[PDB]
Amino acid sequence: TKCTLKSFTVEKGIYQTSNFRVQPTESIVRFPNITNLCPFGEVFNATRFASVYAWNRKRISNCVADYSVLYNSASFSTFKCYGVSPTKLNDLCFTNVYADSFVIRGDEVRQIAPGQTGNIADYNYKLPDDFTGCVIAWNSNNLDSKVGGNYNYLYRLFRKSNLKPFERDISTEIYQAGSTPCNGVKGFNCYFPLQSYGFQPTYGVGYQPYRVVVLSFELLHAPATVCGPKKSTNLVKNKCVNFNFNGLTGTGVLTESNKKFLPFQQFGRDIADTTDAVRDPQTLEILDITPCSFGGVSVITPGTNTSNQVAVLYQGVNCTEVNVFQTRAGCLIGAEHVNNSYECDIPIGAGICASYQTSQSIIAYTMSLGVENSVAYSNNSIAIPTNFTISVTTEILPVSMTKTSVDCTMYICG
Amino acid sequence: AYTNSFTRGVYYPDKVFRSSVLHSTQDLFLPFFSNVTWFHNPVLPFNDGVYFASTEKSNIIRGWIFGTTLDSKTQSLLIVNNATNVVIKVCEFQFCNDPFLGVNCTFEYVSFKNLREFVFKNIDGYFKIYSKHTPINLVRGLPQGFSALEPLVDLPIGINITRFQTLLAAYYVGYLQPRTFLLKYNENGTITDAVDCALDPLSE
Amino acid sequence: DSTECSNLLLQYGSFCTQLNRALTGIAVEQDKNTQEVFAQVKQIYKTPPIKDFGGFNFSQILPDPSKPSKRSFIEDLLFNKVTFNGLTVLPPLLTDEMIAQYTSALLAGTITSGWTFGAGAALQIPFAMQMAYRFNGIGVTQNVLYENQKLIANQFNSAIGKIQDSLSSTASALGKLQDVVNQNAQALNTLVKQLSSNFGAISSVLNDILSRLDKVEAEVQIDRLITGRLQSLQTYVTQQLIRAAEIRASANLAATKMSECVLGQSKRVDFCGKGYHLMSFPQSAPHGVVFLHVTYVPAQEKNFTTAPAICHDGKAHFPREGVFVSNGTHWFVTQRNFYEPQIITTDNTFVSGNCDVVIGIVNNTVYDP
Amino acid sequence: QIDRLITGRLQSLQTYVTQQLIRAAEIRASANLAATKMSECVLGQSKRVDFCGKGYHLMSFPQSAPHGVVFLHVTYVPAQEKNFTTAPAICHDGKAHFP
Amino acid sequence: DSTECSNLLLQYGSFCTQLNRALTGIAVEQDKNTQEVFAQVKQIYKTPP
Ligand SMILES: *[C@@H]1O[C@H](CO)[C@@H](O)[C@H](O)[C@H]1NC(C)=O
Ligand SMILES: *[C@@H]1O[C@H](CO)[C@@H](O)[C@H](O)[C@H]1NC(C)=O
Ligand SMILES: *[C@@H]1O[C@H](CO)[C@@H](O)[C@H](O)[C@H]1NC(C)=O
Ligand SMILES: *[C@@H]1O[C@H](CO)[C@@H](O)[C@H](O)[C@H]1NC(C)=O
Ligand SMILES: *[C@@H]1O[C@H](CO)[C@@H](O)[C@H](O)[C@H]1NC(C)=O
Ligand SMILES: *[C@@H]1O[C@H](CO)[C@@H](O)[C@H](O)[C@H]1NC(C)=O
Ligand SMILES: *[C@@H]1O[C@H](CO)[C@@H](O)[C@H](O)[C@H]1NC(C)=O
Ligand SMILES: *[C@@H]1O[C@H](CO)[C@@H](O)[C@H](O)[C@H]1NC(C)=O
Ligand SMILES: *[C@@H]1O[C@H](CO)[C@@H](O)[C@H](O)[C@H]1NC(C)=O
Ligand SMILES: *[C@@H]1O[C@H](CO)[C@@H](O)[C@H](O)[C@H]1NC(C)=O
Ligand SMILES: *[C@@H]1O[C@H](CO)[C@@H](O)[C@H](O)[C@H]1NC(C)=O
Ligand SMILES: *[C@@H]1O[C@H](CO)[C@@H](O)[C@H](O)[C@H]1NC(C)=O
Repeated sequence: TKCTLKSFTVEKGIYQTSNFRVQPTESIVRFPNITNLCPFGEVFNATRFASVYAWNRKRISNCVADYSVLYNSASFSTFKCYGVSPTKLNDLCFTNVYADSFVIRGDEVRQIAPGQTGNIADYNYKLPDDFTGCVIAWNSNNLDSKVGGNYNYLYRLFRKSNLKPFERDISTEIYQAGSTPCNGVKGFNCYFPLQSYGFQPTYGVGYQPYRVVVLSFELLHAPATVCGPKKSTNLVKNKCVNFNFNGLTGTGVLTESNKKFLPFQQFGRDIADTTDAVRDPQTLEILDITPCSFGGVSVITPGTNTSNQVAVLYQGVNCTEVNVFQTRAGCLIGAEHVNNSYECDIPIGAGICASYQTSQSIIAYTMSLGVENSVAYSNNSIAIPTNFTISVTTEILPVSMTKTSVDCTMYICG
Repeated sequence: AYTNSFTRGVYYPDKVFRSSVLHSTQDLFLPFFSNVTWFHNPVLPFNDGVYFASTEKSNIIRGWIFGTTLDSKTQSLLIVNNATNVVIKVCEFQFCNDPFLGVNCTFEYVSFKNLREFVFKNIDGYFKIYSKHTPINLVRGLPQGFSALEPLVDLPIGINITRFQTLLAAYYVGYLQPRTFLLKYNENGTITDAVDCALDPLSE
Repeated sequence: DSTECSNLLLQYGSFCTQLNRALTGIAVEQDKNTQEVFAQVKQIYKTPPIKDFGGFNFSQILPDPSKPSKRSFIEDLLFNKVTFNGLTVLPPLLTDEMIAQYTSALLAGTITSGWTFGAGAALQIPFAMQMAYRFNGIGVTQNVLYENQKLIANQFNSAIGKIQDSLSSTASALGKLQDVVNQNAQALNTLVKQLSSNFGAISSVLNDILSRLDKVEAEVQIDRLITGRLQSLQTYVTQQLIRAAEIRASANLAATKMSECVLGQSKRVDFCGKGYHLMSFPQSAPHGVVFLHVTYVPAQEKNFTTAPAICHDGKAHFPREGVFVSNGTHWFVTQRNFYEPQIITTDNTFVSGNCDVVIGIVNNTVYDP
Repeated sequence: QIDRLITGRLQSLQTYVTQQLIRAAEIRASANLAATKMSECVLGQSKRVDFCGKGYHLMSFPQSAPHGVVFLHVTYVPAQEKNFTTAPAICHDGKAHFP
Repeated sequence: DSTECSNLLLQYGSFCTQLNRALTGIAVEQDKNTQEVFAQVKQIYKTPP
């Protein structure tokens, strides 16, 4: 009160000083429940993979990704992610996602990094200098290697220019290395642009074959058919909470409700656009969202020159939600409820008033309108004054304000 | 040829419950008492958006095509009902200029006394569809009394549209305009009457 | 309740303190207006079981304790015919059950004791004799009441019956009170709907702005919402300060009609309803007061010949309180506001000079009793 | 930076002049009432109930006060009531007399 | 009558409409004032010749 009125001494009255507000007890986050996870794991379990000179863009769309199940896991012979912290990948959204994918030798997996040099990067599949995405690789010497060498896996090494980012070139056509025209056949000055790995089970761990997915991304003007994963939480009723349903955020009290929602209706509004009910996407009940209780805190005080005793009114708040005493003005605290009515000393509302009285304390009471009087009326009785009193009655009326003039230029610009 | 639309062709503009209340809203809607085109197929412009209705239960109206080319030079929106389910695709089809019954690809989706009514619009990379079905007592010409059309799907198709065509007793075609409507909601959360604010001075 | 916004709103200083202080001025004034109209009696007078008022029937305007709260039949008709974003509505100090005790007290004083309860302690007087004084106050001689008391009571009882039929069948008189409810509802609806307006910002929702943008851009985008929403409150508070001055002019008028029409018999022409004022009765209504003004309206005119004075023994006679009239053959003096002819006498009249001076004097015998 | 301060200081000043105009209309309504009490209570004798204080009005005296006026309303208040039987008329030679 | 300006003014919401409504309140009240002063007579009384 003293701070609200900017004074160390406060005279008798009722003063509004701040607002009370019921606090959020927890957060509720009802996305649609976790469904249609992107099929990255189905690609990781595929029976075979592309030769790297002829790598495959396996499409991912219309699904929710999760990279956290990946970056937490030791389940790969190599794992990398780029452009952002792995934690940030689960916030991303794209028109499409891809498993840009191939077989390579183990020593070449480290070439797959943003803008970096290497035979795979510069001639087979190039990352941009600030690439956001992940590289996932696992040993396949049990399937991709063969006795006498498996020659079906090859990488490009010789070309007239290095790849631009995501540039692709599957051509097996002869590399001409001199003046001799090659006529579509191998020979002197006329060499193969590819090198085969020739994979064998006896080769050392860096020359063994590895199956690879590069998680690789595309946002166009078309909608983001892929995003990182939705959260989920439990749900609870008759308590103030922070909440989200889909993307409908708020702070409120969730309650059971009878609003006759049609199947497609997500939420309901009042006359003033106030959203006040929702359909829970994780269990199809209808919840009425009541506001979290708030109201003006008023402090009821005698003159501080007489006592530091005070009482508090929480305007419109039930005492269940804040001596203590409920009134139709709201919950009243620190005042005694007295059944004898009196003239109104300090007003409160809806017939209640308060005062500081006898040892003394604040009391609150229903106010008294005046003394009751049965007038002695009947069809033949009259009363006549036998005397009089002259009375002098003061009445005070204001007539003038203080005459003020302001120089607006000196006030505004000094 | 043309016929009066009366109060037809109003749909839920947002997926929201409203109770015993009037709400004023601006979007593409079929104007009240508009001259809708009447048919017994041609290729038609899409304009801002389409209302379609027919007297049907035989599935001779198999569905529609929407696009720019309507042909295999680029992606084209195909809607077909096979009398078991609806199937929808956006591929570069090269099917007939006038099909009839025997009696790259970037997206795919799977779902007379009767009057069947529908609304279509495309916005920013999503395709919106709304529909309703009702009995009618009248022979031909649309019912004067009100009923609302309910949202089906919000298909993330990415493509734009400029034309459409029907796939083979009457069918009716209307075009939406950017309009303000006052929509009347009943106690049970449903639209039940409306005012087209640009129709006449009383409506205004 | 967004902390990012609240730090910016501190840069505007005292504006929120003076907006709350202005609306607190409005709020106290509504209780003081209600106090000045109804609370004009120091004592809660009440009416005896012997309802014996000369044939007048006040049962439609007095309380009946069988009703929901102590309202009269007509106060129940009046109570039927009138009908959260940091905004709060406060209760009045006096409840409708307390206003109904004051209108009951004012009415019980008025019936049992006339104007006397406004001047001092209530003095009882029989109701037919109070109406005799109120007839005498409009210049009609009091015998014109007593010789017509059953007629006057039946016309009054019939007229109160018509007030019930009127209030049961049309709302249009209460358009004044309904307009005062509608304006406050429309102002609050408009104040709430302005939360949805962009004011040139990227969005109307604070979390939406904060989520999309660099903090320094978001601050510049939020200062638009703060400017628009602060201009929205200053618009509303200015409308309420003007609307409270309009209502206060009507509360001062109602407090004056309480004092002058109910607690008295004010002679101010067409202040307390049309016709000559006899008395009026207050009834409570939602956010207002209703006065049932009871008035004497003259009827059934007759044309008469008339003269300013009459000659006698050369003396010119003038009427002492009445007016001279003739039925065509004989001359009489009547009171002015009701035809009651008397023979002209040396004590119905006074003399001033002789027949020479007055324009239009006439000749007839003044009787000397 | 100055256009932000001009905007704020001007809005501060417009809000003040707006509320001083409304407060001046409130004080004019009070000065019209005071001029009316001067004319009707001091210069006259009012039969308007409660206008010149409680009781039947006799006269009033104006006294000045800073920014206002004070009226000392002198009123007759009736006191010590006896109560009596009464009648509207009295019957003599078969004729009704009224006071 | 600029469209480019009028589309910006809509973003201020009810600030335009409530001023047209306020000045309409002023305007109708002038006829109420003139009625209450002069229309106190129920008939057009006329002096004799
Ligand atoms: C997922 O949500 C749907 C719709 O609310 C519900 O029917 C289903 O039981 C939920 N499934 C699980 C596993 O929580
Ligand atoms: C406080 O109380 C004392 C008691 O003697 C009194 O003299 C004084 O006028 C009061 N008010 C202030 C402002 O001190
Ligand atoms: C306050 O809360 C309690 C909770 O049980 C409820 O019974 C009561 O009706 C509420 N209102 C009042 C005025 O007490
Ligand atoms: C006051 O009155 C209430 C009923 O209105 C009663 O319950 C309560 O016991 C009373 N208290 C005292 C101290 O008389
Ligand atoms: C006078 O009034 C008193 C109080 O009601 C009553 O007791 C008394 O009988 C009355 N006397 C007469 C003569 O009216
Ligand atoms: C009238 O009242 C006064 C006091 O106001 C008293 O002195 C006087 O004696 C009284 N006269 C009668 C006749 O009662
Ligand atoms: C347009 O509408 C009116 C009223 O529905 C109708 O009379 C008229 O024939 C229609 N004209 C055309 C060209 O459709
Ligand atoms: C609203 O819904 C209830 C559900 O029991 C139904 O009985 C009622 O008939 C419906 N109201 C209307 C007007 O259709
Ligand atoms: C009085 O006399 C005139 C004579 O022309 C006549 O018109 C009028 O109807 C008569 N009655 C009244 C009530 O004026
Ligand atoms: C006028 O009045 C007297 C007494 O009432 C009566 O004798 C006379 O006949 C009346 N004249 C007319 C014309 O009515
Ligand atoms: C009364 O009026 C008529 C004209 O209307 C006139 O002739 C007559 O002289 C007037 N009476 C007197 C007393 O002059
Ligand atoms: C009244 O009587 C006198 C004579 O006493 C006469 O001169 C005069 O003309 C008479 N006036 C009228 C209006 O008859």
